[PDB]
Amino acid sequence: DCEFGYIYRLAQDYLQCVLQIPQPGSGPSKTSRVLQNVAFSVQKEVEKNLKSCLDNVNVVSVDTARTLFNQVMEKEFEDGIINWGRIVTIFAFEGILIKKLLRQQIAPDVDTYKEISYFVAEFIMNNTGEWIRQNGGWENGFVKKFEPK
Ligand SMILES: *CCC(=O)N1CCC[C@@H]1c1ccccc1
Repeated sequence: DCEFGYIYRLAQDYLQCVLQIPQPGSGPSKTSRVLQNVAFSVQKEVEKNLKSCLDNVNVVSVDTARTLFNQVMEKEFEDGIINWGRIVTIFAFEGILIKKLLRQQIAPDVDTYKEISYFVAEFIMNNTGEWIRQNGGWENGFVKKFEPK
């Protein structure tokens, strides 16, 4: 579950949750279901904490969203420590980017969420995939930590 396909589906499911368009095909997994609740809570918190910065920028295109994602993500992981709360922050931030793009993207495209999901899955896989596998993946690591007791 640390491979690209699995993480891309998590990132895509989260953007569909934010855009209020869940896919009517099979329905999100147990992992996705737990992640959507935790990531949405962090997203509301980050939206409040980053309000002065977010107002300062207009997310006019996917390249702008990528630049903002890299600047937040580069500082979130610079001390080299990886933990599940930091990984939830990646999804929370992609949710903020898709909201900002929906309102501010100059040339709207219905596939924009798939492009943001791809670069989010690339970041998670390249920067944290090794750590995720060693810590039980999504099913024996993440879900065990964040599912209800
Ligand atoms: C929070 C720092 C800030 O004001 N800005 C504006 C330009 C880039 C940066 C930013 C980073 C993350 C979210 C929003 C803005």
